[PDB]
Amino acid sequence: MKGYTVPLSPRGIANLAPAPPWHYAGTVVGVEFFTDPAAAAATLPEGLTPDPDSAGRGVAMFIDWQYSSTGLEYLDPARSQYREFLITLDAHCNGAPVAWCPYIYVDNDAAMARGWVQGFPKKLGAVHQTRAYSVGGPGTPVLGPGGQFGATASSAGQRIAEAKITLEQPVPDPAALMSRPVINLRHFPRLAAGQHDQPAVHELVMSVLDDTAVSDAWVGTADLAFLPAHGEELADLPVRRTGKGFHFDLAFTVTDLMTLADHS
Amino acid sequence: MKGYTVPLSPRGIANLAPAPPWHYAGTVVGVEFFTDPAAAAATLPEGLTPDPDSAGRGVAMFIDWQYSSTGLEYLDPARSQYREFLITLDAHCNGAPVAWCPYIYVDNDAAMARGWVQGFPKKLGAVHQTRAYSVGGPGTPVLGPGGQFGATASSAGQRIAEAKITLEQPVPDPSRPVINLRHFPRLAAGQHDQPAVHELVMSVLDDTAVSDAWVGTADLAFLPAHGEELADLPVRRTGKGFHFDLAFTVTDLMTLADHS
Amino acid sequence: MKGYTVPLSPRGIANLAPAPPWHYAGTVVGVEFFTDPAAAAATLPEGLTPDPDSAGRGVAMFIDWQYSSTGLEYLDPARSQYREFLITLDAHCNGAPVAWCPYIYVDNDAAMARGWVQGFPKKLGAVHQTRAYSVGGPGTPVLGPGGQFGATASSAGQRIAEAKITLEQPVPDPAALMSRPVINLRHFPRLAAGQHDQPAVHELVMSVLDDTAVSDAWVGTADLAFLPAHGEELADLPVRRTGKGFHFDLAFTVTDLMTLADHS
Amino acid sequence: MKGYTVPLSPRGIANLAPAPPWHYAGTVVGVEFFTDPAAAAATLPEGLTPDPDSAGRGVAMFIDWQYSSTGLEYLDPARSQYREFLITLDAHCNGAPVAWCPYIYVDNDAAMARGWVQGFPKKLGAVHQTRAYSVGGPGTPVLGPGGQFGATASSAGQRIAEAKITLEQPVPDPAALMSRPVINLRHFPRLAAGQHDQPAVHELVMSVLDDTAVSDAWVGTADLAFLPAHGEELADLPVRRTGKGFHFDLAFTVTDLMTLADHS
Ligand SMILES: *[C@H](/C=C/C=C/c1ccc([N+](=O)[O-])cc1)C(=O)O
Ligand SMILES: *[C@H](/C=C/C=C/c1ccc([N+](=O)[O-])cc1)C(=O)O
Ligand SMILES: *[C@H](/C=C/C=C/c1ccc([N+](=O)[O-])cc1)C(=O)O
Ligand SMILES: *[C@H](/C=C/C=C/c1ccc([N+](=O)[O-])cc1)C(=O)O
Ligand SMILES: [K+]
Ligand SMILES: [K+]
Ligand SMILES: [K+]
Ligand SMILES: [K+]
Repeated sequence: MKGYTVPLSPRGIANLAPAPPWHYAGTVVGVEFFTDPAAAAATLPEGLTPDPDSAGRGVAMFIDWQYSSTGLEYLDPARSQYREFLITLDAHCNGAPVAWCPYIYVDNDAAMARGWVQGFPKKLGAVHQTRAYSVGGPGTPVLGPGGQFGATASSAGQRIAEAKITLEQPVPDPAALMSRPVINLRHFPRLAAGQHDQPAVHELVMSVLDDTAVSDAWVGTADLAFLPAHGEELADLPVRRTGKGFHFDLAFTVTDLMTLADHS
Repeated sequence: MKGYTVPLSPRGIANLAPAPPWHYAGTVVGVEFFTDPAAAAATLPEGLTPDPDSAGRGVAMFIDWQYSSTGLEYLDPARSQYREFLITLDAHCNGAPVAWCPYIYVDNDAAMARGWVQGFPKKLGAVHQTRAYSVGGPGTPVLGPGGQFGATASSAGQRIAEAKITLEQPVPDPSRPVINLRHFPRLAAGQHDQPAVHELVMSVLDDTAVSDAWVGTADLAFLPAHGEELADLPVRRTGKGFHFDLAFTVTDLMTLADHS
Repeated sequence: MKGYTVPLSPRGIANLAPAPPWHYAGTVVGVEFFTDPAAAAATLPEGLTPDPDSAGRGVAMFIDWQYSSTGLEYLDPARSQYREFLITLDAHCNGAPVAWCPYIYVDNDAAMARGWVQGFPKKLGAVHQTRAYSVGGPGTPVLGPGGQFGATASSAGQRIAEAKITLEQPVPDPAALMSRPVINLRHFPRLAAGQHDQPAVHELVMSVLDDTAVSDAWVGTADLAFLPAHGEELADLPVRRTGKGFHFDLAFTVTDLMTLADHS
Repeated sequence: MKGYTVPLSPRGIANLAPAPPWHYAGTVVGVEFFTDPAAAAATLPEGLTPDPDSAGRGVAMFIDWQYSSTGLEYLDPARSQYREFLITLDAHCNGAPVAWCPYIYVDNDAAMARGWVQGFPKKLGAVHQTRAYSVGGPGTPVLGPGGQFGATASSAGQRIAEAKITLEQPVPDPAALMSRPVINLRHFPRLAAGQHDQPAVHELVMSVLDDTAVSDAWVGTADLAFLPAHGEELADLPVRRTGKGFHFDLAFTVTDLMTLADHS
């Protein structure tokens, strides 16, 4: 049998995701927000410490992704396109600023599988963001000063996040938006009786992104709210204040992943 | 009892679609195709006749739409964004070349309702098209020569159309009006064959704009499916593939013939 | 061209719904509720009167439907099965008790089309109800005393209703559950400039059901809440108090519809 | 951090699936089928061998599931109800008859996660089956002689299986329907460079079902077809002949899993 993820199969096609490289091109609506430092700290895994300078700061990102591998998979958009909502929280790893990801939602099963392999704790959700069309007109915002963009995320039919940004000026240092590495947790439990508290995989990891590119980056103001929902804990990170709003394209390739600590 | 479409309500908010103006901005992946003239003619309503020059020609379009009205509704993409697959067939209306729309599919209930009001016979479906990102890289095609775009449409979990285009040249000067049929039946016993609304209409588009248009080669197939008839217009050969942005506003509709 | 609803076609197959008869078999989770009489009155169309005895009373129903016509269409569950959430409000039509339906949600486009033809103002939604399995065990409630059933409805990814019932005893008079006729409003607007306020169809109608049958009818206690949501007005009929909860099978055939008053 | 599957969280609620017990109640439309012995053998993992008596035989199952755990989770059908399509293939393990599961599809993210933990190689799909209603009438088949039931499965908008059964008589020995234990493969790859062919988890497992129960079991005739689809390999198991069709309720609890061989 062949394949990278399940299902393994005779021809290695049925698997949810093939082996890397995984290529990504996306458009991001992002919102800087600030929650209670203690609430953010409660989500951190062992190995990460509160950020001494910006504890409580986080970033909420709504992304329209397009994925591809080595065979022009982006020509099959029914499988390759997906929409994603995640938050990261400022933290430190041994004195270095990092971005811990506690929650993330996608509308695609292949994306969910790729995320689990990376340690992104992906669940299914419905994610939407306003789109900018270059033809212009009253059906689209301008990708420039004054342009307004909305974004929402739902899980199991429940709205969990709603955001709006208003662009003001270009980002001076676009590459700096990706300065903090994302930290994740690869986790796969055991089902054998007596071992439900002894996961087979449980390791802190740092996301490794090849050939990262950011373009058409804009910054402005933002409004954001997290909403309580049954079976979710996002709203346990209350939005006390919103920072800047961001809009940019993002691209990278995934071929690697750094294990920081293997907790068995 | 305020509102434009149902549900009517005390505040006029719950309705699937409010009154026009309806604004649209979209990106189109399309394929010119040719089917059997007799098959195309079989779909034509009363009032339309076969095209004496291009009978059998049609256009398949996959569109990523964004809608808005008078209140920045595009800030609510969960309701305002939708994806659409339709075909048009060359025909004549009183000697004038037109484009008849027999089938169209969308993934949004508000778009379905707006379409019914326009005479677009919209059903629900799953529609996807490759997207071009300006950042570039291996996760996206590049708009321009050699850029490849795929598109698909499904209905009730059944794939009904698959397409791919390869762009070759830009179009410097970016023509048939779309003809639709407003149709709303009666349920009163004895009147199931006497629709309350049954009228040929011409789509009216305000402030139409097309940008960044490209043409190239194309592959297209319609697939047989239960409860669908699209594949009864088999693709005997393809013409040009094309890619462009499209914008217009809807405020009006032209009644051509009332068959009720 | 052939067909009943659009699209009309050479074979009359592609249409969203064929001509009647339309057959229905369903399982209902229902909740009697009481809202503000003035709020219920605000939703009533011209021609209906507030109920002089039970103004403000309504019924919320979550239904798992199976539809069929003359050709065993229920063998195609991808098209024929759908789930439905609606409310009715007590009202009077010329001194006779009736049930006005202001809002209804389904997860199926064919059902939406059939609804519009009937005057049910259907929109898309996600509807779910707990199901009872004869095999029993910890994965199912019992269809009998003590059985608990939950139900929810969402629209555009927003939760608009959450309900729970606990069964106590059989319904004393099952047939009486369908005593109030449902009143609807067939409505189809015009798009020609200058006529956006002059609908082509605008007529009050009474639902006509053939061969109505109820079975396995139970009654008990109930909890219900409507939730505010963007683009919805259901929560403007707040649940001030809940009445009885109901669980029953329902079946009927649709071949007819009674026009009460034509207004445009 | 609390939780069984990802996401781990402060309160242990956001996780896709909590720790077992997992309770299941479902209604199965099943079809016995026969494919090419060599095609079935091509899907078998190491440790399984062709069945010396019935190589090529399989069972296609369409199931309407309801899940619960220790807190009446079936009162939240938006999360707890899901629909499932799978096939099993007759095989042998060390001379014992077993049922290997190469492919399986569900319409719920929690179900997909639970399956991965069990070694069920679940992907997202759309699955439907005709339902029998006690009220009867033209909208439902009879759960008895002559009752006809349809079932379908799609993946990424592509139909991959269509089936129909006609019931004839009760199953003589209902408990015998679950005689072959199911064999699965727990599999979780590595993303670290150089280790994309060295999965972290890769083990043959046998499904352990507690308190298995079958009821309302019927048998009859069947028709079945697998359809080719991009990104799938189900149709590489062509249906040369269909055997009997089955309709029954099924219930069990999952608390355990038996590791047969660790191939990591
Ligand atoms: C699943 C998700 C891939 C991860 C996407 C992602 C989001 C945000 C950052 N970031 O650094 O802000 C990085 C990666 C998949 O389908 O791979
Ligand atoms: C429903 C759809 C209305 C607009 C669709 C459309 C498609 C193609 C052309 N065309 O000129 O080729 C024009 C209009 C809605 O949501 O309004
Ligand atoms: C659309 C809806 C059909 C109507 C269902 C219905 C609900 C409730 C009652 N009632 O008397 O309480 C009657 C009928 C369709 O798909 O037809
Ligand atoms: C995922 C799936 C659970 C497994 C279901 C299943 C199907 C068939 C048999 N069988 O023995 O034929 C056993 C179990 C989940 O959501 O757990
Ligand atoms: K604009
Ligand atoms: K490229
Ligand atoms: K029970
Ligand atoms: K029957």
